[PDB]
Amino acid sequence: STYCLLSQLTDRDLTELNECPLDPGGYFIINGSEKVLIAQEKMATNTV
DNA sequence: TAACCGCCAAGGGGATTACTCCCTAGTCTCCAGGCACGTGTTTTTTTTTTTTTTTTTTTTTTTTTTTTTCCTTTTTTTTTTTTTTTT
Repeated sequence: STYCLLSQLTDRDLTELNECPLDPGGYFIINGSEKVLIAQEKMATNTV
């Protein structure tokens, strides 16, 4: 994301920190567990 | 302008007297509708059982198998020990 430490880093900088340059991210780390948030369908509010 | 009065003339019908007659007053005598008493059969009221729809409750949702993850309380009041200040 923008506010994380892996923001706009190069492949060499990600590799030196033992991170995958091909990793897209998109997940939280909660207690060492990778958690992903699923988008939920809902009705369109304020619609007749 | 004809009401009213005076004068005169004419006639029409209610009052009067008598005769008649006939319809009702009165009195028996028989009998029958008018009336006093009893009651009814429809009319209203009340129960009674059902009917019919609405509402609520309750129970249900194919089976078997294999991996992770999180949690398996928590704040809030009461108690009890400790520390500091004062005479």
